[PDB]
Amino acid sequence: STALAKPQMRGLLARRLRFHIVGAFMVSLGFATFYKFAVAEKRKKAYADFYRNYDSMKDFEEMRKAGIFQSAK
Amino acid sequence: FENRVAEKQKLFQEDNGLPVHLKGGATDNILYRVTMTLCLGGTLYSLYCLGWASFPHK
Amino acid sequence: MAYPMQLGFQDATSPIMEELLHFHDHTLMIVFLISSLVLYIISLMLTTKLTHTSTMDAQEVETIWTILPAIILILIALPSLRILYMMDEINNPSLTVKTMGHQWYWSYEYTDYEDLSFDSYMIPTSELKPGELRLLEVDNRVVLPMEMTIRMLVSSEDVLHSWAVPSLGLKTDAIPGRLNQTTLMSSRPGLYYGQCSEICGSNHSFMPIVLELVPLKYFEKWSASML
Amino acid sequence: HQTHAYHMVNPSPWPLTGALSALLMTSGLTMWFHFNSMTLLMIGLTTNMLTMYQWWRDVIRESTFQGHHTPAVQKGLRYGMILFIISEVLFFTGFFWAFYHSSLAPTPELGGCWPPTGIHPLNPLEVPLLNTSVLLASGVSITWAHHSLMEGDRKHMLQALFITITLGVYFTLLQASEYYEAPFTISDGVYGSTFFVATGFHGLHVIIGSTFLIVCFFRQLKFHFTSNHHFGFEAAAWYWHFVDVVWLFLYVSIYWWGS
Amino acid sequence: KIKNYQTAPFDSRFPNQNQTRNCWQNYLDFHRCEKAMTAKGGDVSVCEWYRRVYKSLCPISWVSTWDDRRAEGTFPGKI
Amino acid sequence: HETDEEFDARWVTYFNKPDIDAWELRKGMNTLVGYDLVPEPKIIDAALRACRRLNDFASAVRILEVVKDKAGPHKEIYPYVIQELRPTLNELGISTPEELGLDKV
Amino acid sequence: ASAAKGDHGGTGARTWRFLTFGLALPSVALCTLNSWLHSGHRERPAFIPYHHLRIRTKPFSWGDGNHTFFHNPRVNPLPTGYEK
Amino acid sequence: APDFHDKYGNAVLASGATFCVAVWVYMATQIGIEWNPSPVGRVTPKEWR
Amino acid sequence: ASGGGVPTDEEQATGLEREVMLAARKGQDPYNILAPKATSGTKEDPNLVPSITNKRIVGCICEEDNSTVIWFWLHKGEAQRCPSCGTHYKLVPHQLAH
Amino acid sequence: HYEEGPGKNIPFSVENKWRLLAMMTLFFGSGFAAPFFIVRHQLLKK
Amino acid sequence: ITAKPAKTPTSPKEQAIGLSVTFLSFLLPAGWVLYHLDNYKKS
Amino acid sequence: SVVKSEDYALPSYVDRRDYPLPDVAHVKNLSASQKALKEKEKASWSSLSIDEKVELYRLKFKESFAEMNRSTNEWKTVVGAAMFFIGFTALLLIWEKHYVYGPIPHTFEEEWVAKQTKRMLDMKVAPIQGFSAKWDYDKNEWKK
Amino acid sequence: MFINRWLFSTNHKDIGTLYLLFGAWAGMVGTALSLLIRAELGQPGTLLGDDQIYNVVVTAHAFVMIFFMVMPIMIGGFGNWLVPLMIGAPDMAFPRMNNMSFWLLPPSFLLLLASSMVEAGAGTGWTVYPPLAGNLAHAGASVDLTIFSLHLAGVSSILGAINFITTIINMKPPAMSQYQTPLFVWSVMITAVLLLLSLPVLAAGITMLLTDRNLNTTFFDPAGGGDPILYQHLFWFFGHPEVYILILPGFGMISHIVTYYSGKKEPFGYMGMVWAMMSIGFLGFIVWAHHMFTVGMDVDTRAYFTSATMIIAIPTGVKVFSWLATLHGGNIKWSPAMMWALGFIFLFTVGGLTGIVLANSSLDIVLHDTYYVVAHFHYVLSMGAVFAIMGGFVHWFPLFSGYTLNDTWAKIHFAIMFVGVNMTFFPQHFLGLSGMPRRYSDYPDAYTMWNTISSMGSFISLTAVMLMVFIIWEAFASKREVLTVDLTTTNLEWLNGCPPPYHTFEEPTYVNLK
Ligand SMILES: CCCCCCCCCCCCCCCCCC(=O)OCC(COC(=O)CCCCCCCCCCCCCCCCC)OC(=O)CCCCCCCCCCCCCCCCC
Ligand code: HEA
Ligand SMILES: CCCCC/C=C\C/C=C\C/C=C\C/C=C/CCCC(=O)O[C@H](COC(=O)CCCCCCCCCCCCCCCCC)COP(=O)(O)OCCN
Ligand SMILES: CCCCCCCCCCO[C@@H]1O[C@H](CO)[C@@H](O[C@H]2O[C@H](CO)[C@@H](O)[C@H](O)[C@H]2O)[C@H](O)[C@H]1O
Ligand code: CUA
Ligand SMILES: [Cu+2]
Ligand SMILES: [Mg+2]
Ligand code: NA
Ligand code: NA
Ligand SMILES: [Zn+2]
Repeated sequence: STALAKPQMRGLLARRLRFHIVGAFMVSLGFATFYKFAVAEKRKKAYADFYRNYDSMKDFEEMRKAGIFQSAK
Repeated sequence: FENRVAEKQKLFQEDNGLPVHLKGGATDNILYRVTMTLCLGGTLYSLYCLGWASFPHK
Repeated sequence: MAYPMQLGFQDATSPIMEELLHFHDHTLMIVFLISSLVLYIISLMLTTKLTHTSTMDAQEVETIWTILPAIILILIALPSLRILYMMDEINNPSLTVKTMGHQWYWSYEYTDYEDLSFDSYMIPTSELKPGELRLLEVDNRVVLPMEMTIRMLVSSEDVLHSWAVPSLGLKTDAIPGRLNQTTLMSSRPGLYYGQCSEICGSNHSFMPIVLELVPLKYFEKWSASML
Repeated sequence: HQTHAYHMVNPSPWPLTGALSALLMTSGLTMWFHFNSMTLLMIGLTTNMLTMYQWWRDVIRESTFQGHHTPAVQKGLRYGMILFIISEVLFFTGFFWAFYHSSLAPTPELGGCWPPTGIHPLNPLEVPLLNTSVLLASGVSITWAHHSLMEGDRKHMLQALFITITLGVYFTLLQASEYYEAPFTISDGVYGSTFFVATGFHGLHVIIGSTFLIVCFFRQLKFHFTSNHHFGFEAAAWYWHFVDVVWLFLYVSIYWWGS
Repeated sequence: KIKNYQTAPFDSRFPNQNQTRNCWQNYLDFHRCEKAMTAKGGDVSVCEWYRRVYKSLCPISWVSTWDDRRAEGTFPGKI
Repeated sequence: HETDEEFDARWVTYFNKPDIDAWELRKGMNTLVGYDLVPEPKIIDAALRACRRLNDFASAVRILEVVKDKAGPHKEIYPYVIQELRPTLNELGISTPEELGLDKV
Repeated sequence: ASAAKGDHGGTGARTWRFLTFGLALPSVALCTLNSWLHSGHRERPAFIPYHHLRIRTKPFSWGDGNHTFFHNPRVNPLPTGYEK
Repeated sequence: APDFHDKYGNAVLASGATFCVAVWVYMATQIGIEWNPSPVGRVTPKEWR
Repeated sequence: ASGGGVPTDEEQATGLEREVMLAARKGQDPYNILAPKATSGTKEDPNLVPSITNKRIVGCICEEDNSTVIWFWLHKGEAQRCPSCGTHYKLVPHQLAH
Repeated sequence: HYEEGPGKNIPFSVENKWRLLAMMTLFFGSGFAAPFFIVRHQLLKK
Repeated sequence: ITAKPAKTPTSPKEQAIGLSVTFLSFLLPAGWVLYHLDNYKKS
Repeated sequence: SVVKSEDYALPSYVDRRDYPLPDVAHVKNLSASQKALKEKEKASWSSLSIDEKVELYRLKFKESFAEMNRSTNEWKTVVGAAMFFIGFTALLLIWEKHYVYGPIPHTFEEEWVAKQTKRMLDMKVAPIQGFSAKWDYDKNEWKK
Repeated sequence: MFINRWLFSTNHKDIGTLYLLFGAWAGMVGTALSLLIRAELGQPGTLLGDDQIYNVVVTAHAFVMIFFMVMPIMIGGFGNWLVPLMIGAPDMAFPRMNNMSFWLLPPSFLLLLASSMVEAGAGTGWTVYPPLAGNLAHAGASVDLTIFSLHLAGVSSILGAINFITTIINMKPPAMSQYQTPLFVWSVMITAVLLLLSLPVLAAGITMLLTDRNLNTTFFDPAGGGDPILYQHLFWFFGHPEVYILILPGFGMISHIVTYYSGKKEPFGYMGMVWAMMSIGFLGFIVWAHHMFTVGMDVDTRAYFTSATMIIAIPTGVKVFSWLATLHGGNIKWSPAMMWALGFIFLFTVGGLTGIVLANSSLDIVLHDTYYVVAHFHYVLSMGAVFAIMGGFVHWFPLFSGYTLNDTWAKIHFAIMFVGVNMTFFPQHFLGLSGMPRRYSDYPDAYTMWNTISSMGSFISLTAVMLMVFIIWEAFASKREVLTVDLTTTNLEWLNGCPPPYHTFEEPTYVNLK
């Protein structure tokens, strides 16, 4: 029947707090990274990809031929 | 003029259980009833006016 | 225009509206993070039997949670104010158009050269042509040259209205006695829709705005034909 | 039996008759503006005056006659009066804001100028200046009244307070005559609007303050005030100084700068 | 003809969103100039730029109202 | 800003006061469980002996319960504290809450 | 500023009465003189039916609906001009 | 001695959940509500002019 | 210049105002206008809490500038202790006025 | 003096729970119904 | 908080009655108006 | 035992894990046997039997820590009842749809929507991400 | 005796009770108006076929919920019951003036109802902007009745503010400083100062609207040289402080509820909480023109109002984190009041953060007058002010009445309400980002799905409201009388029993100076 070792007995709440605040911070930076990938930069690239070869006269001629305008038939 | 405050102190401190707004005597009750009769009657009249004004009149 | 089940902003039609989309992305990330952190900290405070109920000293931690939010506000304000001033910066329009709000329709005036003006009314639902949009189409669209800087001047001849086009980032109140200026520049041809944005009475919901953005030479001939 | 110094008031009907009088006055104004009848309004004004009379009568009963105004209760009434005056200051601040908004940025309909085209303002050196000296003087004489009362001098208290009221009345008469003689009216655009609504509310406050001073005058004649306890007189003096200061701002802003 | 007019240029006297006074000033200026040139016999054509600017900027209904009041004797600005 | 050892020793001294009264016993225990710690065995020992000087068996049992409670999910703390208290429990004849059936819902 | 006189060794009723009769009421009497001197009616100006004046968006709730509350026929024209 | 929740809890949860799901599914799908979802991937575009 | 005719409080104050005024002149505080000054608060030197009945609520500001006040009923009988700081209070019921 | 204690410091009686149910029903129900009847009134005017 | 047992216990049946009456006091008058809306319009 | 309302101003008994030693004993009045138990308690506790120790504890305290901290089935009742009332709410919505709402506008008919969808694609509504971006103009179909 | 007690009251508890009953009745009116709103919008097309009536319903909904529901319950109801008890005072400073503050509200409410019954109602929006609210676009008595309703409610609250300020400054125990008063008392004092300063400016502006409508003034009429935008400044100079008035007593109650059910003797960081409410109150007077970013305002003005508005997040965040810190380490009691308070902390934070989005005037151009604003402020009002009200009502109901609620029914009620308000208002963010205007009776077809979900959510909250009435009935029907209350040593208002006697603190508390 060996004895039981002495465990930590003090500051258990404060230790739990510290551990999980640090964990919260790490998740926050993980989310900010993911969001910059899946949302922010995705949007910047969609707008940049769209306009890079965009031909506004060709867009107009397609709309005009579809019949959408009052001023252009 | 002479200072008659002591007489009024005696009257309004008389141990007769009356509230301050009636403790001057029977004139208080009359003036109270006049006020509350105008208020309640005027309030009923205003309800009638609401009734009239709630519908169109040609 | 908006499309069914849309979650965010209409696609940007002007470079300023594009700026606003990126600034909203930035700000919304911060909003999500802070609200997530609060929800999480709540759950963390509520999920232990460990207790500590004696008096807690506050001074240390109040520095953190004053200074960190102040920093975050500055990280919002700086791009915010840059967009604000960029919008305000001097543009040199090629064209000025006025719009007057009325109960309940818009009139438009193009008087740089000729006296061109007309009224713009919602198409009633029972008169929509097939495929047209309920509450959004008008009889006479605001035809405008695309890829050009336009000055819009906005007023009213009766109550307040407000002249809005979400995909261009535009909303300018229409106030009688006052002449409010805003600028408009479409990167693209097309049709761009908005709706009266200050309650003006019983047909507030039903005086929409439709811009028709076309090449300059089309705009010129349209103008000539509307005299 | 209580062992604090505060005043537990007897159950009173006047809160209710005052609330109803407010319904009858607002209802009455609606009826007057839109249904060509002054009946409700006359009843509400009547019940309002009756309510004020009996309510403040009872406060006099409670204090002079029954002794409920300990120092703690008096201290509370001082705060209450100060706070009330602050709220009246902010109310006038809204009309001064309206005045400066219109006059600092005169629209094209006015001619783009202040005073508007077609407005001929009163000369601020004539009756408006006299009005100013009248209220300023009344501020001197009511301070004399206050020191006389604290020094126990009944006759000079009454003389000074009577001079103060007389000046208040003189101001009201002068203002009524100025109103009649003015070549512009309340319907003369925003100049007439700001002029008459701001000075008109001020005039109403002069009438209210003069009435209050007159109440103190008759309480003094009946020996209610002691040389150390006379809060009704102090409150009427603070209110009177407020009315004076608002006049000075009106005089500088609307009559002088705005002319 | 020191122009080739497209629209009214930016005017540093009126740089903000409320353009009411820009409209009003150019209306006044045009009619003031036209009065001076019509007196001393001259040519109103020197007034043309003010005319173009206020026509570009000003709501039709304002011009129309201001024109009526000048004819009626009730225009409150100074010309 | 005192050390662990200074904290513990203040509390030992508190409960060891020979003429400690019942009010002081409760005040001490009710204050102590507000801190972010499970009290050292030497502190519990002094409180249990104070219970004994106050002829209060029931509060000695309740003290053992609150030790267990203050550990929360740290299931190893209470069995260690009882281990360290076994000679005192035996000496004073204090039965644990478990030996009394008082750990059953 | 200190006005241009002098006293504070004793504040009191006598001083404030002194101010009331020696400064305040004389000032009123002077301003009364000045006013009841520049009185006497001035010319009324030509009537011009300016649209920013004599506003009528709703009839007044008294009289014929067209007269202001303190209407003075001598100096207040109606929207149609001075009365007879 | 078992309280209300010991005796009826399981049944309240099960029947409440079952009723909730069934009636909202019915309301959502069976009575003609027009939800107007996205046409993307669902609508075949048709000539309009 | 000068004259009389204005009553004094000594002449004309009545009711509760007069009671407070007359008690203050005797250095007494029957209507609790003043804050009491604490004793050392030991068992031997407890704070003495006057009352016109057999219990009174005490608020204990245990340490200078605590924002939290500790409230409890003090009952006639043996001194009681603040449940936060332990300092002692004893009720002293009395008389008819305070 | 006035009655004190539970059920006595309120302007309505709680002595009978069914009479109370009726009163509460009239009280809250009248407030909730009023906007529906005001709308009805405005629709019936024209 | 602790409290005495109910002086006038409200059984499950009685609660069902109180709950039913309460819900009906809200639903019936508004339901009557809304159901007749078509009859109000067109007046 | 019996707590009375007119005792509100006196120290009271409570079971709270964070106030382990309440201000009074759970049981104040003692029978003849209970009095002798309390006398026995002044001698060595090793001579108390287990039942006597439990009786002592239950004189001092009402519930043990384990009793007072016990979890309950109340969540099942709360969650299930809330679902029931949310379910009842759908009944109200079925009623409203059946008796209050008329037909919605003709623009929601399938053929209208198909034509309006083509027109939105023709005017390239939201061509960067939102709508037309999701249409393949070369294959004439929704992007897969 | 009945009339003496209940019509002629001079007692702060009975008057608080009158306010709670009045606010509860108003809550029914405001809820029914909100359901009519969401019924009109719950499918595309028209339900009422009368958009002037729709506009009247929107307008009245707001006035009712703000002036007749939130302010009377929080300030008149909880403030009158609790403030004198929490400082050991025997009543309010002006106990008879207190009664007139109450009795001005039934006439105020009557005037509002009158406005909706005569002519075609006031279909103006609760902002009552001219010229729409003027005598040409809203001819007849309805708008003037609305103005007079506001005048009476304004006088009620100004006299109440004077009463609360005087009471809280002058009637504490002589040893208690202002920094020894509970946070709810601080929250009421600060709210009362904001009321005292802001309501007179509203009164000034709506009086000018009254004279423009009836005495031929032209403050807001360009034809006479006036300006509609002036009305907007005067209105919002009051209306922004007004939203801080609506939430501050809520913050006060939340601080007490979170402290209590965490088993704490005090809130974390007390002087920080005082500082935060005072800072909020002060900043709340210098930000009003963020309600006017589209009216045509110079750019530097926009930049200033953007920056000043955002600074309010700093003291507000100190309160949120301090509530979390009060929970930290607590012996958490999962009472229904605690659930309301925890929902408050989270949903108020969501709403405050979308406020910070709107503070950016560049983004606000596109969000202004859209459902994004509606979503924002129903998170701080219908999940902030209302959750604080429900929390305080559940927590203090046994104090006021002497009877307990059934906790299980109260948890069910919270659960249903939480689902309902979030289903109602969360999709409105989508509607706003995608451009749907507010104050609309119908919408372009693309917006149908979120409007449908939002209207279904409003029926779930109705079910919760009905259940709340039953819950109150069940408490009074069963009569479980309170016996014991924990933590009375730090919650003085409970220490005279449940309910306390008519007169409390007839003998004041004893507090030493040491
Ligand atoms: C936050 C309050 C509670 C809300 C609970 C009720 C609602 C449940 C929310 C349960 C989840 C809540 C988290 C937010 C959902 C955002 C959905 C989104 O995709 O939003 C996108 C943006 C616009 O972005 C774009 O332009 C790009 C769109 C890309 C779409 C790609 C395809 C998407 C597939 C379809 C998704 C359908 C989503 C339908 C959504 C249907 C909703 C009914 O919209 C917006 O900004 C909306 C503005 C909201 C401002 C307040 C934010 C505070 C949220 C608090 C969260 C705390 C942690 C969770 C908190 C966990 C819950 C306690
Ligand atoms: C209870 C009422 C209430 C409250 C408290 C608030 C709080 C705020 N509101 Fe809101 N608001 C309204 C009720 C309220 N609002 C109403 C009714 C309207 C519409 C009026 C109408 O037009 O009818 C409105 C409209 C409104 C507008 C005008 C939008 C428009 O019409 O275009 C704006 C703009 O700036 C605004 C901003 C804010 C901000 C910044 C706060 C701030 O006080 C919020 C601060 C709180 C937080 C930020 C959350 C907690 C903080 C943290 C967790 C710290 C960390 C955070 C950061 C670093 C950001 N509000
Ligand atoms: C020294 C004299 C003082 C003035 C006394 C005049 C009668 C006042 C009666 C009560 C007035 C109380 C409020 C005062 C408000 C001022 C508006 C009027 C000031 C005034 O008297 O202006 C007169 C117009 O009166 C008019 O229209 C109408 C006259 C009044 C009609 C009734 C106005 C009622 C308006 C009530 C609004 C009250 C809102 C208060 C809310 C308080 C906060 C809750 C000016 O006369 P004129 O002929 O236009 O020009 C003179 C040219 N010869
Ligand atoms: C926004 C809040 C409202 C939420 C939804 C209200 C839902 C439940 C309302 C039920 O109320 C009743 O519904 C009945 C129909 O089911 C109506 O009977 C009406 O219709 C009946 C069925 O045809 C006839 O028998 C009756 O004569 C006729 O008046 C009845 O008047 C109305 O009280
Ligand atoms: Cu025009 Cu809204
Ligand atoms: Cu704001
Ligand atoms: Mg707007
Ligand atoms: Na004095
Ligand atoms: Na609709
Ligand atoms: Zn202490």
